[PDB]
Amino acid sequence: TDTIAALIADVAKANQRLQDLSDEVQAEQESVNKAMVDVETARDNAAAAEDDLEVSQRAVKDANAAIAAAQHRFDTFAASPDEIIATVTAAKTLSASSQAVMANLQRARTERVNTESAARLAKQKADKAAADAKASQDAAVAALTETRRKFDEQREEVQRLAAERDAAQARLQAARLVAWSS
Amino acid sequence: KRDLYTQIDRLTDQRDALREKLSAADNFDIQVGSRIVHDALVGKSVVIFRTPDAHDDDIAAVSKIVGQAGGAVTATVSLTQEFVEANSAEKLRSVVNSSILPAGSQLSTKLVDQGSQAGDLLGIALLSNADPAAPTVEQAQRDTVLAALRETGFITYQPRDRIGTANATVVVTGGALSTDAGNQGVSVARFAAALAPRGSGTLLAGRDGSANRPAAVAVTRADADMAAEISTVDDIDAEPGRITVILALHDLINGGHVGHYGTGHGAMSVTVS
Repeated sequence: TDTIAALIADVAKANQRLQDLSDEVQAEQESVNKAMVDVETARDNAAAAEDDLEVSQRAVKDANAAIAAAQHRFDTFAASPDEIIATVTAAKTLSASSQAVMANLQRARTERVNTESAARLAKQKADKAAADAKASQDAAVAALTETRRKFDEQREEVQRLAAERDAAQARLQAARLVAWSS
Repeated sequence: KRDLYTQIDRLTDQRDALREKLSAADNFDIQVGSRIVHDALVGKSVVIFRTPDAHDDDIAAVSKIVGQAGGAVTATVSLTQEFVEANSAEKLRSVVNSSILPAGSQLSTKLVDQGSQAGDLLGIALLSNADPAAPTVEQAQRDTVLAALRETGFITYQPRDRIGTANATVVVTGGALSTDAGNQGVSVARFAAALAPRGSGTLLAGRDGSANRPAAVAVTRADADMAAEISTVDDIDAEPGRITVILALHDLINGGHVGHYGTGHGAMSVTVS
């Protein structure tokens, strides 16, 4: 069993495994690079979805303030005998107009709240895609280091076997010369 | 006739005979109630809303008949006096038009009164849209809407935890309103109308006298828009009225047919056909 032809075939089988592990390391390094890019695009989308949410939140803040400012005019307006009959007459004359102004502002406010609601869902989806992109980059990095350690382990086994084949071939050429000289 | 004594006795005997016939008629209806509503709500769920003037015995009768129909009651939400009086309208709308609106859900932008907006948000939280494209609201999302409306004093609810989604809804009121409490009719009629598109049908049920203004049932029947959006019952205080809540809820869930039932003003018939 301990023939040089068998030892050479053993190095050839070990070296084929080493070649396969090298091929897997290169392919998995490409996966880590692809995943690294996907993380950056998903993080950009999540940052852009946060800007859309901040813009919509500010618009809600403005719409709420416009309703408060309309209510403040109506309240300050309401706040002498003939002068109080005149205040009530004026307020009752503009009452339905004040209701229509307020209804318009309330509808505008709900429309901004609906835009923010859609944006909140888009922010949650973008964050979930950014977290899923990181989960893939982490699963690819961990798979690459596992193939890299199997590769390092196989490279040392191939070096050990090739050193044995080289030493046996060196002993064969030396033994052939000692026999040939006699 | 000038025989006043014999008229009183004859009228007392006639009234007493009708009272006996009526007690028997109501006992007949209680005893066959489960036969009438058999399979009317099988696989379906109902969320109950009640106003401060609604009677506990009506809520309990509706909830018992839902069970007889093969259905379930997900919760009984009590609309507080702070909600129905409509004097906290802006506080209400600032709660509804906030981040409590489940992410991605859209509030209706048509009617902006506090009744319509509260029913629209509670319809999102507690009902299942007949449209599969609409969002499925999570348990945590529903609880958020409920706790915000309960901390601000608009609603009270049982059970306090793990409330499920409902197919249809009943809004239960009392009878006649005093003219000074007229705001309660409009706010509850609009509240009930805004729940109609959020699920598979809303029935607004009131006790005798609810078919008269300013009560919610009368406000609904007199408004062409609301009279076309929700069904009504004006005699929930009586057993035929309680059975009709379930029979007309069946019609809404299976076909969407709207009707106005009872013995009062604007009622098209006593019950479904």
